[PDB]
Amino acid sequence: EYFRDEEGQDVLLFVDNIFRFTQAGSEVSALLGRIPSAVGYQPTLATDMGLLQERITTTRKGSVTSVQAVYVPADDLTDPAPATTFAHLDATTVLSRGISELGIYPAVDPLDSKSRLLD
Amino acid sequence: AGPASGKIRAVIGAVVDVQFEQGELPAILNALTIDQGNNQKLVLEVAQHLGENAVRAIAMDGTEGLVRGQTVVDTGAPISVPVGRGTLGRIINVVGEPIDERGPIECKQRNPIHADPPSFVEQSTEAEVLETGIKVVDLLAPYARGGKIGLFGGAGVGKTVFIQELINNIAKAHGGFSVFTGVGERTREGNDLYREMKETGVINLEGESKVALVFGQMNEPPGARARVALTGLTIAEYFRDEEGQDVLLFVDNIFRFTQAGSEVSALLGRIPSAVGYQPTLATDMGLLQERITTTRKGSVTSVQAVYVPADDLTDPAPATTFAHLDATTVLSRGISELGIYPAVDPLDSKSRLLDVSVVGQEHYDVATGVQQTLQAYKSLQDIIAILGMDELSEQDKLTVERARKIQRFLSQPFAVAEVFTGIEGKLVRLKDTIASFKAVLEGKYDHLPENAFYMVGGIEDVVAKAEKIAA
Amino acid sequence: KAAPTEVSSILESKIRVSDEANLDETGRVLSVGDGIARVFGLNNCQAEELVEFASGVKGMALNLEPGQVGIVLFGSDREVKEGEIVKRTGKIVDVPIGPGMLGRVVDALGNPIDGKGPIEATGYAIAQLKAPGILPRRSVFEPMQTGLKAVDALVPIGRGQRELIIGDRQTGKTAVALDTILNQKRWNDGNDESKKLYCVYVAVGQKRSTVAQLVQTLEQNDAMKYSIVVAATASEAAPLQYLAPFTACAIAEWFRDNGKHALIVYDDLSKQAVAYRQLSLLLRRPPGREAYPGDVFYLHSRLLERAAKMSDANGGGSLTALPVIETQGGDVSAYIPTNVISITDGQIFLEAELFYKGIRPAINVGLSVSRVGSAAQVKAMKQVAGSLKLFLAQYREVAAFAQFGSDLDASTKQTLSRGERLTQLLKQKQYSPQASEEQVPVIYAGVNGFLDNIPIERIPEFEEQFIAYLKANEGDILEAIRTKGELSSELLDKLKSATETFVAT
Amino acid sequence: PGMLGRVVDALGNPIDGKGPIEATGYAIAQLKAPGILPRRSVFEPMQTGLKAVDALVPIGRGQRELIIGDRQTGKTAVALDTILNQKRWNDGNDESKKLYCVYVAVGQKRSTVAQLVQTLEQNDAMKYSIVVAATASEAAPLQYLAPFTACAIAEWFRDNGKHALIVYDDLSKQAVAYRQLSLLLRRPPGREAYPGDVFYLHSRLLERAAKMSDANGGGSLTALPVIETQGGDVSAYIPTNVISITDGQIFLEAELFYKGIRPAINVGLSVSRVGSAAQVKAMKQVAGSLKLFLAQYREVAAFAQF
Amino acid sequence: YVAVGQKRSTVAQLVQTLEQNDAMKYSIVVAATASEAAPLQYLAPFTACAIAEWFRDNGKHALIVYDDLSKQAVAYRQLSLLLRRPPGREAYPGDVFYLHSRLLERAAKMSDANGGGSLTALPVIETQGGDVSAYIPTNVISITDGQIFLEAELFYKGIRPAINVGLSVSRVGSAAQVKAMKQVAGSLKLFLAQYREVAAFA
Amino acid sequence: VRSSAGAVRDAGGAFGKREQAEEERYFRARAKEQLAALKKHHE
Amino acid sequence: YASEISARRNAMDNASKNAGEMINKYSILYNRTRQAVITNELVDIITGASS
Ligand SMILES: Nc1ncnc2c1ncn2[C@@H]1O[C@H](COP(=O)(O)OP(=O)(O)OP(=O)(O)O)[C@@H](O)[C@H]1O
Ligand SMILES: Nc1ncnc2c1ncn2[C@@H]1O[C@H](COP(=O)(O)OP(=O)(O)O)[C@@H](O)[C@H]1O
Ligand SMILES: Nc1ncnc2c1ncn2[C@@H]1O[C@H](COP(=O)(O)OP(=O)(O)O)[C@@H](O)[C@H]1O
Ligand SMILES: [Mg+2]
Ligand SMILES: [Mg+2]
Ligand SMILES: [Mg+2]
Repeated sequence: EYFRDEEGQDVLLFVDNIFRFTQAGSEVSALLGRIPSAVGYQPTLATDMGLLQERITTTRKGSVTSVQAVYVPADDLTDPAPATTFAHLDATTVLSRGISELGIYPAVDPLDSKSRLLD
Repeated sequence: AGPASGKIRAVIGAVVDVQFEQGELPAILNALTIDQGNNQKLVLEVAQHLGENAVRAIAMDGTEGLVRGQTVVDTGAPISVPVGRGTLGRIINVVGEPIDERGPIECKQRNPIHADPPSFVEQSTEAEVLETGIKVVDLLAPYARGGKIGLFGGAGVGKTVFIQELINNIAKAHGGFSVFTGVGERTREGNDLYREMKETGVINLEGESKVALVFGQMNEPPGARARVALTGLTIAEYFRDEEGQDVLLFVDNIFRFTQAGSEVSALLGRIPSAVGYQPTLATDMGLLQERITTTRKGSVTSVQAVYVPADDLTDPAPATTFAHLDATTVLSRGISELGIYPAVDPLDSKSRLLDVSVVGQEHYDVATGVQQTLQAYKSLQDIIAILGMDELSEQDKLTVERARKIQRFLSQPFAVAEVFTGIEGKLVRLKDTIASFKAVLEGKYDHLPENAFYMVGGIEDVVAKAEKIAA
Repeated sequence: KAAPTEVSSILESKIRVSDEANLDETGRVLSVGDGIARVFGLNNCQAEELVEFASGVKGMALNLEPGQVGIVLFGSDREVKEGEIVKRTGKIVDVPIGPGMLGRVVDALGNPIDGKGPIEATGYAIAQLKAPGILPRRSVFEPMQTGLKAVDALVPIGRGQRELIIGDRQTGKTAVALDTILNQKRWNDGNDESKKLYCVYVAVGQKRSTVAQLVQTLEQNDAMKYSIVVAATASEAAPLQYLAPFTACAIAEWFRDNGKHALIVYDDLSKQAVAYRQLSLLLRRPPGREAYPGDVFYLHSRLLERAAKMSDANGGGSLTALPVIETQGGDVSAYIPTNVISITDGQIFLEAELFYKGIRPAINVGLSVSRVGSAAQVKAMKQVAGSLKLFLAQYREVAAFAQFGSDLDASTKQTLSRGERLTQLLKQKQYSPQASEEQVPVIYAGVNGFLDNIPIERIPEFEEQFIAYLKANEGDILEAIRTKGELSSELLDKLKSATETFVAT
Repeated sequence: PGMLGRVVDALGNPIDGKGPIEATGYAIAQLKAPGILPRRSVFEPMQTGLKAVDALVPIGRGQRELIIGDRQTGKTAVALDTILNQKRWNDGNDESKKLYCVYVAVGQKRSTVAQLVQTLEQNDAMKYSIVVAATASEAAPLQYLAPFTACAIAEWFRDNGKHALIVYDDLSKQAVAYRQLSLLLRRPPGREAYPGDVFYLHSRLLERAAKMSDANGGGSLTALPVIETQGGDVSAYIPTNVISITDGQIFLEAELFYKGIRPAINVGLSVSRVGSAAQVKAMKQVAGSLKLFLAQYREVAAFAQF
Repeated sequence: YVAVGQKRSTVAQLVQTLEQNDAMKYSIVVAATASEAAPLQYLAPFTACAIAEWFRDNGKHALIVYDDLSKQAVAYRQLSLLLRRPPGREAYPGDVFYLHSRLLERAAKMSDANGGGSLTALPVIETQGGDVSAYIPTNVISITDGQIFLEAELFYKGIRPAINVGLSVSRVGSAAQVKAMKQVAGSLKLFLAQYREVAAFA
Repeated sequence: VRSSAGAVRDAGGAFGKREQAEEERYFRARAKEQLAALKKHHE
Repeated sequence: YASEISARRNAMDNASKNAGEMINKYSILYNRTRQAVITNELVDIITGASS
């Protein structure tokens, strides 16, 4: 964020993985005295994930893109760690295992990868 | 004498807090006597100490009638029980008293129920097989001599009938003495087990007995059910260490020991674990299972029975006991409804004596061939429910008929289950069960029907049933 | 971070002189609400003792602390306030018993609720009593005739055993226990005390209209004169419904310890578990599984272990327990469902699929079983229906083959036709119990193949015509099966010849 | 090096009855793991002995291979065969080819620890293998600290110039001992009745077994944790935390063990994160063509009935 | 428009599109991002209803859009879980159904003696995989007079918007409609639901 | 991938009841032919 | 025989397509039941430890 506000450049942040940030926040909250939420998650799930995702936006001097790797829990997109991070994701780079060895470099799915800026 | 007298300060359920003096407080796992209105006493085992000259004790009986400020004397040691040859034939309780109305147990010594287990240097490994008499137990999961045996099963599958049928053909002809310690049983099961042993020569009231009876079903409170396993194991451990005899501990059921401690764990100040269990589940189950092993002084073949909660092997009381048992006889509820007596799983049951170096090269090939044919029939049965029998070829048609006859041949009629089946009891040896299973897998009994092997013995009973059914 | 007991009000009395009045036999109510009542004092009060307040409501001190005493009120807490006097009776939670309690609808404490004045009690027994030992118990050899044809031949119950009744709502749970009490009128109206069995209905958790409708049907059929009714509705306190199982067992134990037979019906077992967890949660106690107490399995196992058959040296009596388990959608793998099925000697599964089609009662032969076996049944019913347990399993597998398109199997045509007629003949109507002489003739004609040539719709008319012809023509064959209770060589030849000639009008 | 040949407990005391142990140092149990600058690539190959483990999921020195599976399906069978197969390199003179085993029996009974130690001594395999005895009959502090005490003794060989191989048997028993002591110390619980540091307790002990570079000594340490699953569910609470922190997992199903596969090792579920970089060049030529033929035959295995 | 639970970049882009089409001059915008506290997002529904109630009590119509209703339920449960309360279904307190029913009951139509105004409520429920039988899904459908189900299957095929005729209905929508559109669309709701079931089996 | 070794008969629904009835009907028809051929070969 | 084999291929494709839709609906119900079982079991241990 310092390169976009002081120097003015479109920086790209990578958080590998995105599922590790949500699980680390509930560990320190449960050991302090806070009660759990659904699926053993922390009560401030929407407040902890929104404080770090709102800072990587576009300002008057520059922008800050985010390319985190979201991991679904046990192949479930309706969980508390998958549905909370998908509300702030504008694009998606799904890399299925159908290509790879088929002859595509890289394995980019043209039908599974969707984005909200394709209008 | 300077007795440690205590005052009752709190009483909620089985937990009773006793307040004594400074310095004269009793230790943990100590029996505390209490004078009531009858001729008996109120035994109370000290669990933990809350502090301020007070310790929380767990009563082993009814807590009704205790007022605030009653006298609570301390015995100084733990729960003493009668050991030796005097306990054979009598019905002992959790505190070591007789409940058979046959006078007092004339014992010269009294050992405590709380004791440490054996060390790693005192352990003696073995690889001997024990013949039980069943066709499904002598071919699949063989029982080890001197090890822990677990009969896993649900409610109504056949857990109580499996321990009663094995004691009438192994414990009655063994050189050592038996130790039937029932924990968490029923009221009708205790009276039926004592009358059957007297008519067969296991418990003689006027002669000699070789079976220790330890009462303690679900009719008492939570303190007596949790201490029933420690009181029954103390009498069997003295016969294998001081006397040097192959004792046989029969626990029924083994799942009641873990469920009894979780009932009083909420009132003792402990947080609950998973599925409403206690946090010390792996510590309390390992302290009692390690003491019933085989050392250098003698062996101890424990034949306990585990009760699965509503047919679930992934529970915290069933999965924690599978690592401390050599032979596991898991039972399924689906095989009991089809007519298999008993419902012995040929694929879920495993044992450490099912190798080629213990049972031989001939017995190892028969066990692997029977398990491969039963496992392959499950995959072929799913295709017949959607496509039919037209998709099966010559090899698939012969494998389906051989798998049905092999499952009914391992189910033999027990001697204790003669009132529900109607036929007589049959007992097959270890050599006759291996010879009959190898001949059916080669193609020597392919022309016989499936009804000739159901509820039969060995190879001799299968040939006589086919000729009588065709006439 | 602090502690209770001495706080503000209770902390200003120990600094001067806290004496004068005695605090051992009586006590002051410091806090009360939601049934619980924290009484400050009562040093001489024992555990589970009957407490009497100043307003007239009874109490039971179950939680004794060091500064207070948690007592559970047996009624309404609207008249109990802070600072009320709570006297101690000096005894425990007892109830009335004796032979004079038959014919009046008592409550959970022994008080009469039917309006017949006082109860002629001959003794005073405690509610929390010890069960029988292994030396004072014998084998279940007596036969409990319930009246149903599908219960007396399959899972037969005896005097001293505990038979559960699992099932959903409106499936046949309460109807199975009511039919067994009315079927004992043939032995209780005579003079044989060894064959009579007194009923003991303990309606716990039911409504007000359900308890009044069941007592009115038994009085019109000459069955309420020897039956104890324990009224325990859900509109009372939590301590009255939870103690309904212990109070009803003490009254029925007086007849088994003298030389008579008793039959207790705990309807239902699911309502007793919810009442015990409500009083324990309000007394500041930790919960267990499914928001219940720690000793949930020990509360139901201790009350059912006392109903056992005594030996010959104890009097020769027995006590039958009929606990109904209310399931939710046929789920038997719950917490309160699996705990009661592993303590009783058998269970009667009542499915909701066969109850709506018309097969009343819906008793599954492949799920319900009896742990007593053939020893708890009569010799007459076991001879004519020896293969009744094996015919139900073979007919179930052959019935599913008709919906696949197979029309062959000439040898299986006799077994498939006999299985459909045997299930309709064993299904009886409500309040229509049969004796041992009428059920032995109906089971012999359906198992030997004599009912295979009749129609399926005429199965109801064939049962009434066969029983009427055997009472006016060959009356000697019906009286021999009830007095002797068995059938030898002469009885088997006379019963087979009369059934074959009666099929042709 | 004096602890090789004797069975020690959780605190370092010898329980085999062979006298004292000549200890050359004292290391703490809660030690820090290696950094990102003192670690190198996995180039050495770990000879396990199995034909289906040396060709498919080949493990290397410094990686963490999980041994998932159900009850009695090949959990401890793969770890016992890999330690006994190192007799061809430990009996020679090459110190870089040898690998000292470190079996840490945690949660097992007293009879299971005595049977495993007697089988290794008869085949000349107990002279260079550490045994950490930790039965379930002791307290909750001794069983929970069995993973940290066994990792500290095996780290002395990797920091000098030798190789080590730890076998935490089992990973499911270590998680139950840590949650029992935290529940009695007045602490808040979390998911599946566990503490807040459930994922950090297993990741800290598994990250210390890495492969060092040439500037640190050239040693490595292998971690073979066995995850005892319930009924084949690999996506549980303690099963998903050990598979995400390790660089590979070997699945073991109960259905393939009764058919004829010895041992039951699913090729479609087990994979290694190192690939062919930590294997021999002679075995890599035959494993390349066998991987494509095994994957195509598994998807077309349903046509075998017709 | 009451944007509760949305991101910071989504609230700024939606306000710029309405001002370019002459639609932001008579519309209230209640910004309530997820980066603030848990008390600001939970009180966004009650604060937006008080500003729109002034026009209905004087003689004007108002239209409130609570986007979204699923985001407001997660913010209220965070403050209740930290105050040591009892969690019921889906880790929610006992007053979860009373918070959404009290804020939606005020958006009603007044009579002629109160001014003649009305207030329309448009709550958006974010379902998790089409689960309409959830704890927060059944509480909003039992207090509102109709719903508009948006299936994700027809939205990816080109049918925008994916409005299911067999699931979405209106209670007071028949008498509160235009007479010209209802006469030309004779049996339009019944013919649309029967055509979807016949086309799926052919 | 997922375990399905005998999942049809372990469920107990419509597919589980039809699999047990089909195997019992085929075994009952084959038992009649084997019993009749064994009695004629012994005399 | 050719018409019966062609009709059997269309019935097998329709049965495989109908099984995929039922497996997708059962996976959504199993995912919601797995998350509700973890929340209900954790609420029972937190209620007993706080009383
Ligand atoms: N490849 C194999 N071939 C033959 N037998 C095997 C093989 N793998 C394992 N076994 C048998 O399985 C038994 C148990 O093996 P192992 O010790 O690996 O599992 P376990 O630790 O007993 O499992 P659990 O802890 O669930 O009881 C051994 O007695 C062994 O004989
Ligand atoms: N060999 C057998 N043949 C027929 N029935 C049996 C056999 N073994 C057990 N059973 C039946 O299994 C039932 C077991 O009942 P019970 O002991 O109450 O439950 P559990 O076995 O789960 O403890 C008995 O009623 C008995 O009829
Ligand atoms: N043999 C029978 N014939 C006809 N109806 C019956 C029979 N047995 C029971 N029923 C019906 O079943 C209903 C049971 O009602 P109820 O006792 O309230 O529920 P439950 O039986 O589940 O306790 C009764 O209304 C009665 O009409
Ligand atoms: Mg039993
Ligand atoms: Mg009823
Ligand atoms: Mg192992």
